[PDB]
Amino acid sequence: ACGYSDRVLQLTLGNSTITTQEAANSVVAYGRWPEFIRDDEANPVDQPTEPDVATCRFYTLDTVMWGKESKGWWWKLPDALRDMGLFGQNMYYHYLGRSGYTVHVQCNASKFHQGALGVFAIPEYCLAGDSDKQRYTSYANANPGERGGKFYSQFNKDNAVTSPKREFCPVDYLLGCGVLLGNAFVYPHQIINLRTNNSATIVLPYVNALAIDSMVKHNNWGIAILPLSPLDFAQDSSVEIPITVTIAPMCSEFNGLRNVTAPKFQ
Amino acid sequence: ACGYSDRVLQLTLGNSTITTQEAANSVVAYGRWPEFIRDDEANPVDQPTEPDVATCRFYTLDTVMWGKESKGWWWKLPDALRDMGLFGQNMYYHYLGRSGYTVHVQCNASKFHQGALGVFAIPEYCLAGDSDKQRYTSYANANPGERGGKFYSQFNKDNAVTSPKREFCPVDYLLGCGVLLGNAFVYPHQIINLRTNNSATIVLPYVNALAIDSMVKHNNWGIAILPLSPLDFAQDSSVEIPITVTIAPMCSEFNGLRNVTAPKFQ
Amino acid sequence: GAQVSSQKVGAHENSSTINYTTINYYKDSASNAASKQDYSQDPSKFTEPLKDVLIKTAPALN
Amino acid sequence: GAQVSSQKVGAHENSSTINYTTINYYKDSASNAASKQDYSQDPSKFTEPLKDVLIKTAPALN
Amino acid sequence: LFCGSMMATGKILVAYAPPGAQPPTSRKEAMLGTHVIWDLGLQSSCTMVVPWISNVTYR
Amino acid sequence: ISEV
Amino acid sequence: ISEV
Amino acid sequence: QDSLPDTKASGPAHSKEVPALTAVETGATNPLAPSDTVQTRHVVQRRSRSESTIESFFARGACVAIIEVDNEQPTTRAQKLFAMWRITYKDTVQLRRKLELFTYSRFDMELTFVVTANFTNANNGHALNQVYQIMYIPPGAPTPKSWDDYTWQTSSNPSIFYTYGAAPARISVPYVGLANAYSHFYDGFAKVPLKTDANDQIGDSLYSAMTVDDFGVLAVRVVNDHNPTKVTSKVRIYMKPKHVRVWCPRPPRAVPYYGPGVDYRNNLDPLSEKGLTTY
Ligand SMILES: CCOC(=O)c1ccc(OCCCC2CCN(c3ccc(C)nn3)CC2)cc1
Ligand SMILES: *C(=O)CCCCCCCCCCCCC
Ligand SMILES: *C(=O)CCCCCCCCCCCCC
Repeated sequence: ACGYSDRVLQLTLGNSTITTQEAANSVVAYGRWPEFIRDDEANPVDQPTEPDVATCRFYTLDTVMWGKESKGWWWKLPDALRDMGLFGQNMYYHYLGRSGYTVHVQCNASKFHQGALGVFAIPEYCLAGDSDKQRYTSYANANPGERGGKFYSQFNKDNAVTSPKREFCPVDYLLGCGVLLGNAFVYPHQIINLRTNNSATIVLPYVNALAIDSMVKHNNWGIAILPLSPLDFAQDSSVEIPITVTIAPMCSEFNGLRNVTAPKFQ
Repeated sequence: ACGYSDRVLQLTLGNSTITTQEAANSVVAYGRWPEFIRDDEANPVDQPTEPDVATCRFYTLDTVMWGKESKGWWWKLPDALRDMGLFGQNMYYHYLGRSGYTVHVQCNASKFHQGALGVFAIPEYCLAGDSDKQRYTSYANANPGERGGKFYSQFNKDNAVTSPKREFCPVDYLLGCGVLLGNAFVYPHQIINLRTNNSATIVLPYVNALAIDSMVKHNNWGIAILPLSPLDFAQDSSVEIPITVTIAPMCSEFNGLRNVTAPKFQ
Repeated sequence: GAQVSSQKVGAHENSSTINYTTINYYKDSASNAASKQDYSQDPSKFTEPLKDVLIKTAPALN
Repeated sequence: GAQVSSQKVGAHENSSTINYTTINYYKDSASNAASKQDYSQDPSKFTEPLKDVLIKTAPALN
Repeated sequence: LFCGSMMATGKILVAYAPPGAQPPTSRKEAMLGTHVIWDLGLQSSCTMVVPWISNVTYR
Repeated sequence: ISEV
Repeated sequence: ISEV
Repeated sequence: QDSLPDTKASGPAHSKEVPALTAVETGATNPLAPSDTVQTRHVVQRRSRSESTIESFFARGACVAIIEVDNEQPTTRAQKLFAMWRITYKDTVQLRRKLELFTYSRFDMELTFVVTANFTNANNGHALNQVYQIMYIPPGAPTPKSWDDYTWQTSSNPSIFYTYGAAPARISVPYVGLANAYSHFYDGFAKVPLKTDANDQIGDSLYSAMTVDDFGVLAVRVVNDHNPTKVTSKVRIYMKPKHVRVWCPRPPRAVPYYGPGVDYRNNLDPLSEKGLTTY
């Protein structure tokens, strides 16, 4: 009744509120809302830390620019949030941590702009690398933090055997992992088609083979954003519009407290 | 029944346990156990952060040495705990914070050692300063953190008008604040008399004119430790034994989340 | 709205219970005089702040 | 003709409901003091003067 | 209130930081406090509530 | 009296 | 009156 | 009834109960009565603690301020045609020490104003009776620059108009604190210095000081236009805390006060000389 719509939403977590007047409904990955570890599925015996509103809230990452040449962007979770306020502190002070996420991708333009972004949430997003060398991508390179990583139109093998770059080389039509992009739609996803919507909203459960795990050693979800259809505007052959990613941890809980983990990121 | 005693205690908070075989019972300041802000006494309207086991646990500060010349030691709360794990992070990420404390002071020696420490928990422990200049002690000096401050047998006025030290000059028999030490016993306290006990245990409620306040701007409790009777052993005119202070935050809650407070301590 | 209470009579004339009458003339309670009939309390929170308060005929340390 | 009402007690002595008494001495109501017990009202005539007042969780423009 | 043309679109972040830290110079810092991400569209205006968060009962 |  |  | 406990008749003892022995290390005061260590008779105790109740202890008008104001010809140099006073119990020592036996307090306040005046010089004719205006200026309100500028219009600020010779003026004030209790002591600051600051003056505060104006000022003037002859007047303010409640006891001030904070400077030696075995 009154005037409610699929397109107009308000999301509120902690002291953060998002409004959107042009959404295309919202996805709940695998039909599962985030929930806490139940006693009959519990494994670490120690009383957990549940930081609630201080960590379960909307952290906005650094904005990226979408242009005619952009091949795609990718992020890993929890890694993208490792430095985000009290969530980051809790993550590094505890051996174990589990958390679900609300993912909100933002990209507005105009009635005369054109293009379509595929937004995918992938469980265990294992990416391919640089070299002849198998499974060689270094920790610091596998983990870009907030910055994220990028996609490529083709595979350039890291040639310098003497001092190997040890990076990922994710080719766009192979979803950076040896499969075809068109089938990535079997993963929880939405599409931001500029004529249709400003944003994407995907709610993610904790997905893993275990009830809880090391957040520093292992990423649970990967967020891959690719231009399914390239950006275009009027005749201006150098158009550029912003894409902003905002993420909230949900039902976050931590186990195994001790001194802080300080990973070497250099 | 069985064999239970005033002298033998176990305290367990979070993943920390203290045992003591020689205690002299324990004090609950003003007869009040720590409790959370009740709805009918609440003032900030925002849903609080309650970190529980991650912050409400036993943080051990750096040990001090008690010798024949020691005039006394003092600490302020929350200041002494400002850098202690996740408690410190919560304290600095929020405009507001309230917390009670279990204070456990430790000092063992031998059946042939001698001496007595007065351990006092003072609400609003305002200390006196350096100078001719009234109310001039600087923030960095008023706040020693974990390190604590010391007492003096007499008042030496900071003479260098040109570049003032801006420090406290706390004279021991005046409780560092213009009153006589013998009357400090009206404050919640215990005595560690070496022939009688290893330690002191004082449980502290949140005491203030407000239900909650800025932990960075204001210290609620002061812990003052003074040699009521000097340390002595056999004939060795240079005896020295350790005093170790261990403190746990209790029923900690925080309000007003935003970016972190970084105080200039130089 | 008259208020009536008993005075604690110290020195007594060669003449029982004696009373006095009070009426508040102002709306703000601040304007009121002091009742001076005040309740007393236990020193305990100050004199015995112990977790396990022990009885005086028993050993303080056991 | 005495008038009796309850004071809103702010700071309380260590001693419940407290009263005050009022009597009008003059025939003209103008001569009277102020009761100060006053009723409050809706901001609505100012904050929402709409013909079709709409509910806050719905679109203002529909 | 956005008084631009209807063909104009945009997303804005408005925020409130309770006292005690460095006043926000970047969206990054501002994000951490109380905030509303306003999306421009048919509903012209956006409201951010500054919740009463204080130490003292009255300022 | 009129006690209100 | 209120006689106490 | 508020009388103290009656002394009980107590006889000889040969037992395993030892009230006389204790351990002050626990933090407790030993609850003994004379009957615990000596043989006592029965006394029906009639004494009472009525005069030591918090209300009774503070129920007295204490001098907290002497405001001096002059009535004379407005010349063009620094005069006293009007005066201002920051409201505090701290310009005086006697009440300050009583209130400071406690960390926190709550009370309504009674202010009573005694106003005396006199002639300065041998003679320039005389003066007709003076009326004094005492205006309270709450923190934020416009402060007077001149003895008769617009601020004295007092349209919202409370003013008392006192007539010389009349019974001393009196008003009552509510509990006006920003907190749930008045803090007699504040171990803190109104500002924190931050690493990101430009000068380090920006984050600097006075130790133990809360708000800058805290409670505001009383502005005093003689409403009368000046006579040829000058009249000097003094307003003595007496304050009484009524309907009092206090929290957290503190040791009494033992050495002389050195301004608004707990600072000490000299006469740090309160105790007399007395021989250990000399009665
Ligand atoms: C640390 C300083 O002293 C105090 O803590 C302290 C001192 C005084 C006290 O009283 C409140 C002070 C403000 C009051 C004092 C005087 N007031 C008025 C009001 C009207 C008039 C005509 N005259 N005086 C109204 C406001 C409350 C606390
Ligand atoms: C209760 O007070 C009713 C009985 C009143 C008896 C006469 C009181 C005379 C004084 C009235 C003072 C009025 C102040 C405005
Ligand atoms: C109602 O007011 C009847 C009770 C009166 C009690 C005594 C009032 C004393 C004051 C009377 C004032 C008369 C003024 C002409």
